[PDB]
Amino acid sequence: KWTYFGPDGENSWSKKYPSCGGLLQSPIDLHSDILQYDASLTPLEFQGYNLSANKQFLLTNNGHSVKLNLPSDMHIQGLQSRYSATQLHLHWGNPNDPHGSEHTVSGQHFAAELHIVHYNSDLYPDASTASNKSEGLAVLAVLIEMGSFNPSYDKIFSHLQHVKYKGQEAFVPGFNIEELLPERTAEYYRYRGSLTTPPCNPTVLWTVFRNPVQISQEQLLALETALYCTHMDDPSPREMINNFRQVQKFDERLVYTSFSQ
Amino acid sequence: KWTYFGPDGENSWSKKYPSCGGLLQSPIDLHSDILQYDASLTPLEFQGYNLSANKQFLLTNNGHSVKLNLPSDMHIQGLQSRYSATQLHLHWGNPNDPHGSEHTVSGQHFAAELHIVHYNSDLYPDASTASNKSEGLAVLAVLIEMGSFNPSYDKIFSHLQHVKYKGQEAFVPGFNIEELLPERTAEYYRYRGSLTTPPCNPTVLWTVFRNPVQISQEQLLALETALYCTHMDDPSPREMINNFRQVQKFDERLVYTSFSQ
Ligand SMILES: NS(=O)(=O)c1ccc(C(=O)Cn2cnc3ccccc32)cc1
Ligand SMILES: NS(=O)(=O)c1ccc(C(=O)Cn2cnc3ccccc32)cc1
Ligand SMILES: [Zn+2]
Ligand SMILES: [Zn+2]
Repeated sequence: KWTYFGPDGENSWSKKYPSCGGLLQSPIDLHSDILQYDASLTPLEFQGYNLSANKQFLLTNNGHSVKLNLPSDMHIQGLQSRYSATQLHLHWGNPNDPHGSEHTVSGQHFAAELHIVHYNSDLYPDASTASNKSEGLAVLAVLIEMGSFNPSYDKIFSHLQHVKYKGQEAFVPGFNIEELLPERTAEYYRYRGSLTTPPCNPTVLWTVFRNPVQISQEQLLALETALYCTHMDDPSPREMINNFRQVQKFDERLVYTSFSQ
Repeated sequence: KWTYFGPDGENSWSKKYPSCGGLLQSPIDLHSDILQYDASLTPLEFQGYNLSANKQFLLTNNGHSVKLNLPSDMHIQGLQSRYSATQLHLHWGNPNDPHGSEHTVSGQHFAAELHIVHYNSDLYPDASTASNKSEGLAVLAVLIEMGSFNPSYDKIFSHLQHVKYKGQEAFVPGFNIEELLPERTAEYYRYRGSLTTPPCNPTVLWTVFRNPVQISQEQLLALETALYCTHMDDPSPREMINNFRQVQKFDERLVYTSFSQ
């Protein structure tokens, strides 16, 4: 199975997952040469993000990240079709090199990155089916840097120790997922790309918000150190660290921005 | 038929060249978190680099770069064996994005990069034989930034229109190779890595000089527009552009520096 280190690492994903060596691959470096303002890029509206605190949502360690399952009444409004949420998850580095975003800005990594995965539910019945299809997926990406303690991110991080090993799960009480979004969500980068993990399907409409959020050093350390890739009884455990893909070449293409200034 | 673009591009090299998916890969991003000063990195000595102008050296387009063969009486001293020169070559971007170095520094590409490849002549008959043996190869890397015209690099670039196509060869009068190196060669980064092209053998001691050299926009444009990956009679020509690999995960390596600040 695929990993981010050793012989089954990212340069080897295209053996089993051929789209990982195809076109339109993400993530990419967002730098000024390739940015172009597009006034078509109006604000998205986040509907159904205030999750019932009387519902619970499943947190899982799937051996590659920590993921929270989201309900399909949560969706983005503002794109041509409605895209309904399926799950959120994160990517990060390690305590010796705590710069594990997937997208970079002017060559720089942020500390970590959150992805909120959605699929086109006007065209397709579930995310699985949409994933290899035209217009199938939309991912929101939030860049994370170190700064202030973030109570909202702690609504997820306080459950990490319950999902330390692969296959483990936890229930998280509903909270307002919009609290994980940064300031001025009107300001974003937009490009068509791919899933950043196998099968790397080139079917994602990316929205990367312009502004990062902050989490404290202790929150970033917990994310980096709480999880393993491996099942609890694996005699050779592997820490879940450095779970981000290297940036891909992105030639003769633009990233569109909703901001000029 | 590996390339830098499309189905046979770098995310697919591991399908035919297993070491490209193995550990210890180059190039890498040189950034503070993984740098450590090592006072035992004393200056290299360049001997036999001043090639006679009355002698001539073979320049060849190998389908992937342009290479100049170097004589075995050219060596680097300072390492724990003598390493003898075998060839130099370059990596670059394209006319609309002159940012094609292999190594990056704090996330930023340079315009291009020169590699001067050596093998341990104390231990091996030639560079082919040295290439699977632990530290059988030492490559020096010079970062190239867009700047002033460089008459020494022009001793190579003035021959480019004679090696436009794969397999073509030209003779370059000898000059002093040390003129291709930057200021303050005593300041360098050193690390254990690999060849940056197939077969990606993890058998290179890398020395990247701290300081770049400059060549002009016009010399970059000539390098970026003169050469083809394909033979003169190929009916699907491919321009030799963007012939650099993306940077690689560190795999727990540090990069040692001969300079402390
Ligand atoms: N990091 S990212 O936001 O780009 C991303 C989001 C979702 C996934 C998957 O769902 C992967 N996945 C897991 N099971 C799948 C079945 C079909 C297709 C994809 C499948 C992979 C990466
Ligand atoms: N860009 S770099 O300086 O890292 C580099 C330098 C040398 C080579 C080769 O010689 C490739 N090559 C070509 N034929 C070979 C036979 C054995 C081993 C390697 C062989 C590839 C990359
Ligand atoms: Zn993701
Ligand atoms: Zn090279």
